[PDB]
Amino acid sequence: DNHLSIVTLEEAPFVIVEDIDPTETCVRNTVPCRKFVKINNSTNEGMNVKKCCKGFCIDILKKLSRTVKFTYDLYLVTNGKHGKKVNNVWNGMIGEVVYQRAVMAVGSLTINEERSEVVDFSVPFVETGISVMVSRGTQVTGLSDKKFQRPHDYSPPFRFGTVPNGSTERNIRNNYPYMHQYMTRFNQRGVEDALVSLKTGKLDAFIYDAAVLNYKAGRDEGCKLVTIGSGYIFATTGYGIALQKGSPWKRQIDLALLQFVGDGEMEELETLWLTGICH
Amino acid sequence: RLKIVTIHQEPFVYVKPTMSDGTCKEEFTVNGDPVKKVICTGPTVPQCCYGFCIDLLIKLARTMNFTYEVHLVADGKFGTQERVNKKEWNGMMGELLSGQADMIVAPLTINNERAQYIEFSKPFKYQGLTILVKKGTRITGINDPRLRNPSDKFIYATVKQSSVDIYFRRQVELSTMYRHMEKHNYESAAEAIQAVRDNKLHAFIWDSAVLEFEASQKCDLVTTGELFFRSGFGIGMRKDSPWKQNVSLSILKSHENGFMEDLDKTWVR
Ligand SMILES: N[C@H](Cc1cc(C(=O)O)nn1-c1ccccc1)C(=O)O
Repeated sequence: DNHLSIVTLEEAPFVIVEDIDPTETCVRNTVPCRKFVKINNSTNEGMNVKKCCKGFCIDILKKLSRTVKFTYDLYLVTNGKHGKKVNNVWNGMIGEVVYQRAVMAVGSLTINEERSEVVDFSVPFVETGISVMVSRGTQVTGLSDKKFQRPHDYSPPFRFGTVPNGSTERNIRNNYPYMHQYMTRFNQRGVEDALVSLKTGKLDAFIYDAAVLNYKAGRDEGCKLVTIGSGYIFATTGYGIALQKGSPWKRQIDLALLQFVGDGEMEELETLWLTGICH
Repeated sequence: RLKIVTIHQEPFVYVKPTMSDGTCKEEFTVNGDPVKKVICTGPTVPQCCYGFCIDLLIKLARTMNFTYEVHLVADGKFGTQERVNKKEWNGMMGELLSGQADMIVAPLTINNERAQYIEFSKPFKYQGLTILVKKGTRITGINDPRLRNPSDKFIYATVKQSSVDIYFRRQVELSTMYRHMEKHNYESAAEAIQAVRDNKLHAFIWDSAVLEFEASQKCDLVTTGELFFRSGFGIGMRKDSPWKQNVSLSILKSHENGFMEDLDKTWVR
């Protein structure tokens, strides 16, 4: 069969969600996408709500639907974000795949070792990694900067942090145990939350997904928040489409993606959705 | 016992003579870490091989527990597809599909072309293409007049039978540049680079992981800085090799471990 259940997850600019045109039709570069929305927090009952979905990865999904020739029913993930193995039961987009509720997941989904053991990932279609955002003028190499691994070796000690309970926190917890302990008192609510702490001099550095920090830096008013050079990014990797283990679609999807980076169609999407006004 | 092929390409593979008794010269880094060296046969004396890929081959050999023999690619090329009618691949690619190599460990660029016939691991290095010029020569980058307009007063080329030659040949809009280049391409990056130091070549279009490293050592040279295209290096294996999935699992692990990071501090940065 070539009709496919695809899960995604809102995260501008990669996936951007809008209510339906009131009319009930998703016009423009938006595609239909349903979302199962709960009735209250103490029942499993809900309704499937209709929304419209656009963005960098949605444009990807379009080209793949045309090149690889499938159709799809896109929905958004209600329980979890990208996918975390909680007591060995994945949630997120990964979990919708592993438990065969979707056959592929399209989104800002990072490719990591743990996920690859249970899903198959297409070739990466955008570079990401773990990166550092600072206010222009702060001198920082990258995550493995000594000003991060031994913070009290500098006076004043740097104030940096990340948004906990993600992959950045976990990766750091394993690789830099004492960096994890110290930056805990500097955990942030989210990205827009931590940008302001950067700009008001509360925080010295922000360690997070590199595509997301680049996109923020591009569209930062005054162009004063900046990320480190791409060469100092830690655990470099990328966003990819998750499929099922053994998926017969991975081959045509890989070829299709590498074709889009080859013939320029990917750089165009990047410039369309990702490239901003700074630099 | 896997037959690994590879290719001279600093800083990923240094290829250095053997000592008298057939051993490799023991070496450490200025950080006090041992410089692993493996014997690699090629154009047909055995030699000493080391660098970024080489450490990476050793991690893979240990992680997945295999033994190996390394050799340098017969024709010294990366590999493009040529007509004979049948078609065939040259360089490391042709050897991988002929069975002369069980796995390519090298700065092999991942592209749709190659990926049609072989399997790639997930990328072990993220990089792109840039331009290398002799300092003194000052072009604005990929869209510089003296580059978009071709003429034998300012000669620029890439490397024969490589992903960059493919890239400039697949795209109808790059036709003029490519028509200029195929009259000038070099058989190897060391030659092409040594030309820019001899003024014989003016702009080298090559892999930034390599060109950026040559600027930081050979200070008579420099690149543009602008990355006009981005690409990744993968391990190459035959279609359905037992190894493909554990190989790339091992590449992801080494990224998150900081192992790749330590290779960058050893070889690239
Ligand atoms: N795409 C997200 C991953 C993203 C969120 C987290 C976090 O919230 O900490 N950081 N990253 C990231 C960690 C390493 C490499 C690249 C990205 C995902 O799929 O989890």
